Amino acid sequence: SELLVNTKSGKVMGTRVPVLSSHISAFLGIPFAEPPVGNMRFRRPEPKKPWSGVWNASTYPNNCQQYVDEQFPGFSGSEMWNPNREMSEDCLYLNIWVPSPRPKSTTVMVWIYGGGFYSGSSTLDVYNGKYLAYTEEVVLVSLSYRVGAFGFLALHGSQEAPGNVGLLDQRMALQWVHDNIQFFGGDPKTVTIFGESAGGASVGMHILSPGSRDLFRRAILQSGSPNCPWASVSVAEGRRRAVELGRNLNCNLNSDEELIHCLREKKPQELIDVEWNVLPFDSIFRFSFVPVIDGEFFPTSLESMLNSGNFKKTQILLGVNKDEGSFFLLYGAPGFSKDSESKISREDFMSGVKLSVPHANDLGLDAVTLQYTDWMDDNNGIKNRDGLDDIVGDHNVICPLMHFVNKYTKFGNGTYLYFFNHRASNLVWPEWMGVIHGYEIEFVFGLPLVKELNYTAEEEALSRRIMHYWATFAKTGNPNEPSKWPLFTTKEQKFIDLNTEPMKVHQRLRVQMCVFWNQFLPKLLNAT
Amino acid sequence: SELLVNTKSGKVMGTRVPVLSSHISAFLGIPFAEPPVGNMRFRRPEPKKPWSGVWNASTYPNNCQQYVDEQFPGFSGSEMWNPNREMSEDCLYLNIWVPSPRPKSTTVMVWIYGGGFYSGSSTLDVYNGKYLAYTEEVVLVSLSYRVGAFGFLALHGSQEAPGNVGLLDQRMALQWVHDNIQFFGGDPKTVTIFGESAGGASVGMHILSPGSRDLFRRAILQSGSPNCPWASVSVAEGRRRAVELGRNLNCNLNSDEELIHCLREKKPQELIDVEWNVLPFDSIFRFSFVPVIDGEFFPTSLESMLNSGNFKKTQILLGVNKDEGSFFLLYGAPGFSKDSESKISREDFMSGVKLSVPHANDLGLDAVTLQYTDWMDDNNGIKNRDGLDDIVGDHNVICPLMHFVNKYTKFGNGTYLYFFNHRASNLVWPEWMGVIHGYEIEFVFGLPLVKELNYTAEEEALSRRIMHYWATFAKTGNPNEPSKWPLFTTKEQKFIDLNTEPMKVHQRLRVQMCVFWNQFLPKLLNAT
Ligand SMILES: COc1ccc2c3c1O[C@H]1C[C@@H](O)C=C[C@@]31CCN(C)C2
Ligand SMILES: COc1ccc2c3c1O[C@H]1C[C@@H](O)C=C[C@@]31CCN(C)C2
Ligand SMILES: *[C@@H]1O[C@H](CO)[C@@H](O)[C@H](O)[C@H]1NC(C)=O
Ligand SMILES: *[C@@H]1O[C@H](CO)[C@@H](O)[C@H](O)[C@H]1NC(C)=O
Ligand SMILES: *[C@@H]1O[C@H](CO)[C@@H](O)[C@H](O)[C@H]1NC(C)=O
Ligand SMILES: *[C@@H]1O[C@H](CO)[C@@H](O)[C@H](O)[C@H]1NC(C)=O
Ligand SMILES: [Mg+2]
Ligand SMILES: [Mg+2]
Repeated sequence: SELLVNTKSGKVMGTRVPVLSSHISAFLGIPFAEPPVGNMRFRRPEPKKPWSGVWNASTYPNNCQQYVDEQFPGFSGSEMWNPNREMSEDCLYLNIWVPSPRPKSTTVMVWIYGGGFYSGSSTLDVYNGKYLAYTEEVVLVSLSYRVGAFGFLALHGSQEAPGNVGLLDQRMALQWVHDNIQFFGGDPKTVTIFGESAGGASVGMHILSPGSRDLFRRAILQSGSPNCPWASVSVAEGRRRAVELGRNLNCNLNSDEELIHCLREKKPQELIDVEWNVLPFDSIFRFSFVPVIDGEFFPTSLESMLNSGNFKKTQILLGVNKDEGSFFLLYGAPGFSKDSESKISREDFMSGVKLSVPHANDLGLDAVTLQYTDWMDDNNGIKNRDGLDDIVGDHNVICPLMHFVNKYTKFGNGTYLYFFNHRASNLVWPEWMGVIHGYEIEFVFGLPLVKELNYTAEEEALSRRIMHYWATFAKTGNPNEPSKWPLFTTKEQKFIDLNTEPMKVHQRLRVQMCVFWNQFLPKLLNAT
Repeated sequence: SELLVNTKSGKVMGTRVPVLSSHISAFLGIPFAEPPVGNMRFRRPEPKKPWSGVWNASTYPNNCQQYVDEQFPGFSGSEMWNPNREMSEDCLYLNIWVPSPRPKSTTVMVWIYGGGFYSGSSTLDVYNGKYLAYTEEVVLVSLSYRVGAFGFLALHGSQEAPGNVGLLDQRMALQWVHDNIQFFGGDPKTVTIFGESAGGASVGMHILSPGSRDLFRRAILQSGSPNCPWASVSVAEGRRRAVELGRNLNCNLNSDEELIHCLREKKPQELIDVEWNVLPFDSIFRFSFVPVIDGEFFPTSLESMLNSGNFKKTQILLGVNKDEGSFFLLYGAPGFSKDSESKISREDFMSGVKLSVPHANDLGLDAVTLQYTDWMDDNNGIKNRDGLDDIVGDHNVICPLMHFVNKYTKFGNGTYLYFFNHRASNLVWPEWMGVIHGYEIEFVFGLPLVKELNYTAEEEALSRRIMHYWATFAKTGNPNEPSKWPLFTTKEQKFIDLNTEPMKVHQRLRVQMCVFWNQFLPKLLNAT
């Protein structure tokens, strides 16, 4: 039977799923690690012990324990990211969508979800892989990994909570795909990892980590890069946050062993209830437990690895969306609200910049404010609102990604850069938010091809070309089918817009602002 | 006789001069101080001892000793600023153009020439006052003052070379006008001092100096303000330059008395031959001997005087030209030449910024470069050339003037701001220079009304409205004849363009760049 597959870990039984008036096979909830529960909480993952009998893979697995968003109870724009399955620390599973009839050796894509390293699920409706698998004839995999303290609490030097274990979860799933995807019809030598935001940062982290490089062929990064300012911390800051977490739960802090034992007896929700109290600054776009520059998973600083070409050399396809900052300003900056046009006063602008660049001294905050203010019209509420969206987006997503692409391209084997700027016709978020962080995903997973979802015919067509660009790149290392998406080069720096209008090629994506964020401001903060 | 005038210092005999097919009286070369020669070199000026008999005032006086421009021998654009009379340390004289028949009590305007405080003459063809006196029926005075080391060598603490003596020369001429202009038909209560560049800085310095305020009624400043970065130095820097001058002439440096005695035995040209060797940095737009913040002529720092309203409160009319930096870049920055279009390489741009902001550290030079570079097109030769013109102009002329007008307006009694951007049809300087520092003067003095000079009929008309705006302001404190030039206010900050097109009103003259030069960069250099 097409729904039965024997892997090196055991037999697995999938289920048939309807898709656009046809059907494909799905193997949901395949375990790739031992449940990281009890004394295994905070530990590196262990491979799943092989099982006899048939694993029932007909239903989605539990989602990892995480902070649930209650900012807009019941609002769909918000609920679409929340766990849609019961949460459990027993959550290390992966999902596979396989074309029917079963391929022999086809292109494989493995999705890594985002969620600021503190949330995320492989089971969300926007990540349903049946459309992409079906439409492009690829074997589509979505993995999962521990988030929040469970995935990233780091007490460097300790073997019990070393940090980065969520990244090791991703790697273990990638090892499992490398070892077993051939049985599902996938070519393990043509595995493309792709992910958005913390998932895109994760993809870049596997490109950098010597221990992950050999497990995949090429990479796609959507609105995230490894060097994002929110994506990692030093071992000293990670240690400081772990100790502050213990301090919030009245833990014995005399030793790492004491702290970890205490943290392991707490129920999951108790850690989540105080997770946000350990940030060092009042800030937006900063998350508590994230990857640590540890000397193991990351051998040296990310910048020296990038500078010296110490990373996997292959082809990459990546990009950003037009209004990367709006989501975070809505959730945490003064003056923004979901149901108003959010015109921002001069004062709220200044407190927004302080929140956006938490690590900056006063001269630094002045430089940002000067750079983003139109001084002939400084009380313009729309301009201040949009200026803050650019500050947040440029500092946290865009300029770090432009820095990564320029460093990468010098040693890589092919780069394709995009700028996604289509505002979905059925977007439920207010107009002032624009093209929001995360909202290109639905186009990548082909949701616009299902009628009940209400997209325009042109949005369906944009989704189909994005899916074909992504799958053709996964297959060949070039999104173009032999109107061209040009290669991004060190000299030319070309990229394309991704929207419903005829393709336009541009150059040096937000260079002006990124020279400020990547070269000037760090020099300024260093001298002062 | 209309050409005979008896003043408190003695009788003076003028001469009749033809002007636009009519005639007026001129009293040229009237002495207002004792010749500052011999042991009087570097000393405060002494009032001219009254004389019996009739002073022959039919011809122009000698020009003060100064560095003569040989950068373009015989070229008219350059020669028009050079002394056109024999140079002599005996040069403290003033000139008066008087309408015919002689007025009883009319509006008086006193012109103070520029020349970077190191050069300048009251006798230049572009300063011929007959056209303005004639056309607007005003008594026009042009004074003179010592420049270079002779006017500004400063050994603070010494009474022999205290500094600022050139400013005291101007004040003495203003005292003479106050005491005697009534005899020539001028109303001493309606005296407007006006001047360009170092002459405009000088005008602002008399607005600030308690000892000059009472001598005039209102003021006009053209492309200069007291707080310009090149217009003054501390007493320590002035002292250091005087000692370096002596060191260049092998002077005994054991004491102020020794240094001054040595400097007083040198012929004028010997001091001028080494004048430029005392600048502290390789720089452009910096001059050796200039006003000193001494605690006497200037009681405290210029900024605290401006901040506290410690200055003459009256009406002011002032402005700048479009391309204030081009003249200085031509003369001293790499890549610029008089006979090429002067497209500037990225490299020459960077060495131009280093030359333009001599006092800045490397972070400071980076901030300027970032602010003026179009990073999507950084090798564009025209853009780099124009960017440098703006850097020089904004840092040295425009932003200091915008800072002065905003501080002044808070306490003043009426401000009128202009932006002169007409490129003369007969300009002999290359096109790339644009609307050059100093080139609005010919319009202010009405040269476009003389046919042989070859201006267009519209340029003649622009000159006539500028002359009428200036004289009406001198007369009434408002350039408008009862299409309006609006008052510049703290709230609105309006100004008008001055050119051959219908008047346009704008707001916040170069605010974006001036917030960088007046607020950001000084804070940056202070923190680093
Ligand atoms: C830095 O990236 C993020 C930080 C926090 C959140 C998200 C992030 O990326 C967004 C889109 C997708 O990756 C998943 C979660 C996001 C949308 C839902 N919530 C509530 C929070
Ligand atoms: C800072 O202002 C100046 C510094 C140097 C010079 C001039 C300046 O202003 C210019 C126009 C007018 O004021 C007189 C001299 C200038 C034109 C002639 N030369 C050679 C030099
Ligand atoms: C697999 O699990 C689902 C739901 O838990 C169930 O309906 C289905 O029949 C199961 N298959 C087997 C044979 O276990
Ligand atoms: C990628 O590598 C192959 C050889 O290993 C080379 O021929 C090709 O030009 C490279 N492509 C790019 C864009 O560097
Ligand atoms: C004034 O001086 C000029 C030239 O020096 C001379 O031609 C003129 O006649 C003089 N007038 C008298 C009477 O001194
Ligand atoms: C100038 O001063 C007079 C009174 O001294 C006042 O009435 C007038 O409004 C003032 N003008 C301005 C523009 O301040
Ligand atoms: Mg935006
Ligand atoms: Mg210019």
